[PDB]
Amino acid sequence: EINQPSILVLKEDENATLSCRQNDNHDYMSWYLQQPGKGLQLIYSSYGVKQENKGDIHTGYEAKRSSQEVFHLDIISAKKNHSAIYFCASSSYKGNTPLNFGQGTRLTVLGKNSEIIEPDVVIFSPSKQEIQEKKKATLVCLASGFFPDHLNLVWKVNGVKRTEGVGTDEISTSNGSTYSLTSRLRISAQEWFNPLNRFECIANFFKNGTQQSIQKIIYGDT
Amino acid sequence: QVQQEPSAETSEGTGINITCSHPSIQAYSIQWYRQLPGRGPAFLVSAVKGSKEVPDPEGRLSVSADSRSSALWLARPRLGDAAVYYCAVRGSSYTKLTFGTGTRLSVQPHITPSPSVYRLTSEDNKNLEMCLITDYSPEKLDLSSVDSKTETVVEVATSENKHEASYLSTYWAKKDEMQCGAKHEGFGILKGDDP
Repeated sequence: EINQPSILVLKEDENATLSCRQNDNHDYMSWYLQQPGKGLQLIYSSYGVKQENKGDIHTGYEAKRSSQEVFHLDIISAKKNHSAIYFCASSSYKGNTPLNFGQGTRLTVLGKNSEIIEPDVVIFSPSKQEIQEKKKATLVCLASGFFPDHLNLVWKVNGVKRTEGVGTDEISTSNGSTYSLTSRLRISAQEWFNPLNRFECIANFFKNGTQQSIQKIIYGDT
Repeated sequence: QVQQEPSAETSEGTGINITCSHPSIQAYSIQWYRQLPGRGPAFLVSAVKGSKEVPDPEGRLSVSADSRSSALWLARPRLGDAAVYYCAVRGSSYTKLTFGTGTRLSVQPHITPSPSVYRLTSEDNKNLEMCLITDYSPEKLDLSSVDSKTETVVEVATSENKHEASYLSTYWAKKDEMQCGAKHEGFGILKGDDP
């Protein structure tokens, strides 16, 4: 249940707070930094309410354990060097006790000139030849045109989160000045040939200080 | 300080060893985590010495006699075990946990190839085409003439085989400037047509 923001985009020199919330009555909480090929590095930890400990890479950060449930990470004068995936973690106490991690916050620090561009989102009609030859339909959802590089793409089938048969690119493809991201949902022909089945690709991103989504739908055939 | 190989690869059902070396740290305790796509690191096993069985993913953790290294053995990796595996060591009961750089495990399902290529269109952007390459063998597919392609593996629930696995590659471009093809060992020239 440990909660932390999904995506955050900041401008240069901006201040911002990432707040982690846990419902396990854990005394230990912590904030970790993940950057490509730099493992997981402790930014700030807390052994209890209103107790904080600097990590090795704390320069540029402050933190406040406002209560047992909540541990704030403050970003001071946001810099390109801040861009990372941030993980909050908790445990009953420190010392050889498993840490419970959140799903992670992807933070991007932008130049005070660059704007955030929402993606264009299309679903491609599946190939009738593939359906005949392979008895399967591959639905390709493409998100393109967006900036910065981080964006989440998920599928829902008839209002329900779908993971079976989904392959989503882990990393965005740089196309000139913008990025794109692709997700494929491959389903059986029987599941495709139902005009009631609602196949929904959702792109979640961050724009204008808030989290936004674009939803694209394609229905099955008769 | 805590070193791991950046990546590892194995075929489904073929066990693989993931090492972790920390010569400058004589571990008081060793833990291993794995980070699945769209998730944060998740606890797998912890030990102070010797070898310890791992429930999920099935295998065994072995700590070196001098406690300056360990190894996570996955006995039966499946596609769902593809993740970034982290070791984390503690020099003392009371001191800091230090994480390794993480090893990105890739698990290749067994596949019977039947490479096919297809062109797709979308009603929302009619001046765009998507090239789909399916049911191929990754080491035999040639997509040399494209940099902007991406690849994945998915499982589909069919009649005869509860979950068959298949590779998929895609690349897209403005319709006019799109040429959907590939070359695949033992299948010659692959080219896409339309309805």
